[PDB]
Amino acid sequence: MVNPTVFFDIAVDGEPLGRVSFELFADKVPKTAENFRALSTGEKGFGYKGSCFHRIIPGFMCQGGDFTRHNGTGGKSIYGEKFEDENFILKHTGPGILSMANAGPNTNGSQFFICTAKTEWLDGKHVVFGKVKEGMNIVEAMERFGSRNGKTSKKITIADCGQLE
Amino acid sequence: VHQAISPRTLNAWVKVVEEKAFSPEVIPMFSALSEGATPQDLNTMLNTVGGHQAAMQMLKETINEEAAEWDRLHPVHAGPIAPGQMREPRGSDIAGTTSTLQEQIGWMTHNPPIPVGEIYKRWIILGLNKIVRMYS
Repeated sequence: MVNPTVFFDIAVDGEPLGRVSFELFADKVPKTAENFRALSTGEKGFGYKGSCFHRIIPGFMCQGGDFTRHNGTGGKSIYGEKFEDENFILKHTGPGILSMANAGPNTNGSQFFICTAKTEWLDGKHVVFGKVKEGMNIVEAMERFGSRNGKTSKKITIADCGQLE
Repeated sequence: VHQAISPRTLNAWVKVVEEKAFSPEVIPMFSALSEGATPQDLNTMLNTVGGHQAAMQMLKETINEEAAEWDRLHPVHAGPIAPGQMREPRGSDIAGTTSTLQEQIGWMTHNPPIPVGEIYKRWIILGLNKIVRMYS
């Protein structure tokens, strides 16, 4: 097991929607993958359990991880400060890509997005660090609650999360 | 429509700067001449002024201070930019350093607008006031 596997159990206004699993590419982006793993297990005492996808644009992506402000201006890594973009080796090739949402170069915190399309124009601006393994149809369901500007029609939360195995 | 500032308006500006030693009149004159200007046009107006380096530096410093101050009151939202929508303007983008003409019009045409041209123009006017204060 070099590359860890994590899961989100997604709920819509409180009702269980489904499970999304991701492979984290620790073998290419260890530091970014570890940030995301530990934020998913809750092992540092904070992280994703209970947070929401604040920004969903159908046909583009679903953004989350702002567990401090819930709006896109928050978030926090496990390194005690925003962290460097580790590399841009992996590309944004299609639906299912897991990449870091950032506010400019080397501003990694805890925010992330799941691509629901090919978004090649993001390559070299966001660190791709994983990909959906199970539940892309749960991601496609999450898209139905988004809009052009990202506002959601219902509250899309990560009801639980953790690492598998 | 992108209609650059006219050469007529530039030489009038130059003429004003030339003819005054940065007297109070250069201010209403600047606002009368920069009506609806994009940041790009504003800088063109400003860079045609040559040979008044100390005053220009005072003006540069004021813009730079104001761009930083804009950044600090406008925290960026994280995430990737989706096709068609625009990025959130920075201080340097307001001053046209980090931004294209297309993007500038983009922001100014938007509804609701972010009037980058008028914002930058307020900062220039603040620089110009410091200049007329020093030189009278």
